[PDB]
Amino acid sequence: DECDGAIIGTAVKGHVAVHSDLSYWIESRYNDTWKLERAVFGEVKSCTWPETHTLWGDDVEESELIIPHTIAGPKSKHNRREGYKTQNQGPWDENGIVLDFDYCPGTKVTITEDCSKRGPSVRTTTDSGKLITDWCCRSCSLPPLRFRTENGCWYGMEIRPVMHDETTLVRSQVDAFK
Amino acid sequence: DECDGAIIGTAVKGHVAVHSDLSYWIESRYNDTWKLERAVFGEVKSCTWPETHTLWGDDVEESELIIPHTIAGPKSKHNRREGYKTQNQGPWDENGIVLDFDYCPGTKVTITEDCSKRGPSVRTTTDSGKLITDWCCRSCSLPPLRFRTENGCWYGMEIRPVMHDETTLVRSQVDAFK
Repeated sequence: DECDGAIIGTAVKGHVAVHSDLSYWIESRYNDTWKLERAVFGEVKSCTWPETHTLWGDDVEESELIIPHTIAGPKSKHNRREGYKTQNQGPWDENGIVLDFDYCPGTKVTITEDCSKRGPSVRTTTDSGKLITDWCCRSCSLPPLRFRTENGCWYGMEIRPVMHDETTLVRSQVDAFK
Repeated sequence: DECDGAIIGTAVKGHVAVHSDLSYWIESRYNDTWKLERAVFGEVKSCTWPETHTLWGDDVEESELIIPHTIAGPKSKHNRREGYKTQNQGPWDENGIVLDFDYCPGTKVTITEDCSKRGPSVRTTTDSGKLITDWCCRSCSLPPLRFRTENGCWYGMEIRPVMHDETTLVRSQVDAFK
């Protein structure tokens, strides 16, 4: 069950590339390497993005694909960022999501092996609304992988909160690999 | 110069409607009335949304159209919210914008005629990064018209900041009617 290809536009012109359809707009850009810049989502859908409308699809590790292939993430090397594996436990259950690489307001991220492994995405505001200001990751690149939803700012799976008192965490309840 | 219609999908099914193309996803919804809910933008473009792909286009005041018609805002009564006129001075010069109706984090809006008229959109963080916490509007509906861009949270033209000390304001430098 491929996503319908009649309604897909994919283009690269020099050093910007877009994979787009009626709900997704996925931009990658070349600085020194090619990398995923930002992605905008009307609504998340479960289908497979057709190879006919996929740039740079030779020899693709699906684990490297930031937007999971099960939710119409293109099976493209444009869909990558150094230091991040597929974000299957992002906050995908929301609507109107933006994915980019930038700090959540008020937060700070440190690259250090004194950090827990990948988990579900965590929102930057506690269950009662307090800001979690410090974050870490084992080997993720900066600036950090960011999701914005209507209700909050969330980090990629790699990036874990740093807490020193008892805190309730809001975490993505969904998995794109079910 | 109409936007290309080959690449447009517009549908309404019961009480949800979407106007969509390769960069825009515009959702309206019926609760008691029909109103614009949210809109997601890969990139802003200057063209006219064709009537062939426009619901509820009989007898339309272009001043009521939240997304200006000059930037491919559909000329549709779905593209409306009570208490708001067209947002021609929104922060349209950014990329990956989301428009919805919700409070900017940490802010509060009061409906009162002790308030200045419509102006350019104002970001909620001052030029040096301080949060402007209080806002007002003459006759706008709540929850308030919100833009989110990469860099900040912005309010609709109707909604003005409330300040009691000297402050530098970041304001949209663009006009969709040039």
